[PDB]
Amino acid sequence: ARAGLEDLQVAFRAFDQDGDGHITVDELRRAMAGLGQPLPQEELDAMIREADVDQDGRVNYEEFARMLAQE
Repeated sequence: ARAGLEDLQVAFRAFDQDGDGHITVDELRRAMAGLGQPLPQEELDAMIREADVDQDGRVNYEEFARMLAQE
């Protein structure tokens, strides 16, 4: 389909809980090494701000994708 979305769900699958579970934002940064841009500090940082579901760096694993594609 597309990066951003498919890429990011495939990213998630490194450190996913189980679907509408939680990610570890840092693990997320690690996961991106599987994609192409390992330690994409900016691309992650950009998403880090969106990854604020709690008030820290917890994101609903699925809901994340919805924020990735902030359109």
